[PDB]
Amino acid sequence: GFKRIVQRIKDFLRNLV
Repeated sequence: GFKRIVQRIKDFLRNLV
């Protein structure tokens, strides 16, 4: 759902941060 995808960004901040 919308929350499930939100988890995909966490991977982005993990990539950026």
